[PDB]
Amino acid sequence: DIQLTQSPSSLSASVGDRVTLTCQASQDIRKFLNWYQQKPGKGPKLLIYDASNLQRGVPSRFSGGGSGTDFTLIISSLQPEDVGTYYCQQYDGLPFTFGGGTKVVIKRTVAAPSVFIFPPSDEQLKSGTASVVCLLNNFYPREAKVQWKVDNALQSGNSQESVTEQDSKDSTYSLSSTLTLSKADYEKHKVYACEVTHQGLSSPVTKSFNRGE
Amino acid sequence: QVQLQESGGGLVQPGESLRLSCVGSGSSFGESTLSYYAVSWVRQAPGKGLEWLSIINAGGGDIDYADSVEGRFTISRDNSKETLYLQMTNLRVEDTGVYYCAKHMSMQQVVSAGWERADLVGDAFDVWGQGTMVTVSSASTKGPSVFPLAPSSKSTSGGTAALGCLVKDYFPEPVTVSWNSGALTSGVHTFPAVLQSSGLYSLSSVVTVPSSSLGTQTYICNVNHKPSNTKVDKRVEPK
Amino acid sequence: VQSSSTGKICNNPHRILDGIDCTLIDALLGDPHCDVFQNETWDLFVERSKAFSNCYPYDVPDYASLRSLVASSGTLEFITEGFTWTGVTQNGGSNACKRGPGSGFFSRLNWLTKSGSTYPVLNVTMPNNDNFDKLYIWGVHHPSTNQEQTSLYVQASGRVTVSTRRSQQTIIPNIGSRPWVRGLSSRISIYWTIVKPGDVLVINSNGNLIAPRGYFKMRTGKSSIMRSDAPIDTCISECITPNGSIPNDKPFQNVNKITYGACPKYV
Ligand SMILES: *[C@@H]1O[C@H](CO)[C@@H](O)[C@H](O)[C@H]1NC(C)=O
Ligand SMILES: [Zn+2]
Ligand SMILES: [Zn+2]
Ligand SMILES: [Zn+2]
Repeated sequence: DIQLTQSPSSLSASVGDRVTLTCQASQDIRKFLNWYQQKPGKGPKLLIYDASNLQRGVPSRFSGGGSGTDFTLIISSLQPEDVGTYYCQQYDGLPFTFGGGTKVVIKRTVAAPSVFIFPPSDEQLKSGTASVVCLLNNFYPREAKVQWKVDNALQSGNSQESVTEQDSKDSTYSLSSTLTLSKADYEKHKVYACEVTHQGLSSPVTKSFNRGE
Repeated sequence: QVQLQESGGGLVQPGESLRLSCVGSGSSFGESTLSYYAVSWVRQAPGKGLEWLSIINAGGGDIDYADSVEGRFTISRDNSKETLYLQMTNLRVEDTGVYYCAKHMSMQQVVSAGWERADLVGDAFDVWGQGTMVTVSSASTKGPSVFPLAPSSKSTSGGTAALGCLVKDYFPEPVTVSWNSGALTSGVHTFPAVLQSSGLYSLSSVVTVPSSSLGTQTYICNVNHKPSNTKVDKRVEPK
Repeated sequence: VQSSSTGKICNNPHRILDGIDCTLIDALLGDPHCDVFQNETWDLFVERSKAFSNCYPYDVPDYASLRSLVASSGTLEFITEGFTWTGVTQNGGSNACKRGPGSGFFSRLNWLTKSGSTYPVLNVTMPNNDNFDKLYIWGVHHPSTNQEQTSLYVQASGRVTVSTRRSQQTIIPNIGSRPWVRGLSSRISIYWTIVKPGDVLVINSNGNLIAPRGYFKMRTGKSSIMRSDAPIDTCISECITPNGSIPNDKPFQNVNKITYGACPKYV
């Protein structure tokens, strides 16, 4: 099997930067190499076929080069809509193989999240479980710390975070943290608090509520 | 251009079988349809890259398989229906993922002229389907409970209010969420599902709407979880 | 007057080649079930009524002339030449002409089609620097539909022009249906060109060319061809008719007006 190794594994860059992705083959594959782009939740799309040919309809800022074992995909001026994963793929010989992919990420100005908290609904408690949700909206960079506090006691091991893919239009992220505990435990305590720390905030932001208010 | 659409995906136990289908429509140069082309199956495990599985030539010959599925999977096609099939048997947990069918660009046969390329080119995949999700698990399907995430007074941050739907405890993937039947899309975020310790998925969808809207307008979230034939429309209102 | 025959063609002294299921033209082009006849020679080629074609359906304008001149040449010696066909796909084949289990084509012809999204104007030359005549066999594909035409050749109308320094033939393909034969309503037409020593072949096409792979060496001599269903026996006779061999001790004969060798005169 011919192995394709892509670098870097992951890259952050600013709008307008000239970006270079590399694909290395373990053996001479001549020019039988194609590059694809895949956006989150979508199927791949051909960008470059046979090492250097730009597919019909693909923007001209994309170009391809190389031969033998060494190939490059170049984006002359990175756009926010370019976020996603790029794969190289080889068809010199069966089995056909793909590179492990390179993920592209946009850098933009800092933007502080707006924070909201939601208590468990009445329908859900009626069924023995309590979910408390914290939402961080439209922020950058992705790194954020979300800390749960129950009756002012620092919580751990009972929450899960999920993060959206970087937005194709404004390059921000959104995040949700869900604190899950049994109805019994939820009814024990009174004050529920989500405390958020982030580079765009001068100091930690806290959102809270009192159970049954 | 030719377009592809896979179907047949679903949840199955390890050891069981499953047949995926892929239907071609549209047409390319010279009104060529899918039966003029070689086609491959390619899959993508959750969070992973792409793995080529199998190729078949326009006329049904020159078949090959990756070692990882050779002897278990069988590729075939019915050109009268412009349809491709992948018959999977003896499925295992690590076969879980999204399966795509994908057309190779070089013309391989023209039936009306009795012509066939001497060689199988197998060049670039110029058209891909949307993919079909396959889950191989011992666990049984379970449909989601849908709960409102209700906006409250003092919840304002920026100049906006937030509300949402919590879609909890379902298996397998995936569930779709829209708002007001797709009429509301600005400011919608649907988060990736997270696997809970229970082995079931949970997901949230939220939307930010001007604070003035709350009592005045209506906000409804529509959740689909085809695997259990679940279709819920839950109304989100202030507490 | 010799009025009788044994009913058998004697295999001596003349070299008889029994065509069995093949006509001479099918042997020339390289119909797969006929490739046994590759590079063969004969004094007399014998065509059987049971012969049949089993490759891409074709016709030969002036069939009678090509058949006659090859039969007279008495050999199928073929010499491959290194034609270069830049920017097209070679070795097209068909399930109308299987060679073993897969699709195939006449062995002596080369079905060219587009490469990628184009079929350029082909323009190739092959000089004759030998001291014998070369016979080139080439062809033209006539598609049954416009969809077919463009799928194969890109150009909406093709053209094949083959010339030497003093002759030229230009053929324009004709799109449309002919009667269905072995599943196919399209056709190939076969043409030929002789190139003398010091002359040169030029082939210029922007579609529908079925290219030659090389040439047949032309000879002159006593060779010919005959239609007959008589079996071929081990025995000796100078005179051969389609009815069988006949003695040539008598000055006249009444067996058949078609004869080969030292034969009495037909009356
Ligand atoms: C075809 O090739 C010949 C020989 O090289 C040359 O004389 C002639 O100019 C060429 N014709 C075209 C159309 O290029
Ligand atoms: Zn292997
Ligand atoms: Zn407490
Ligand atoms: Zn938002």
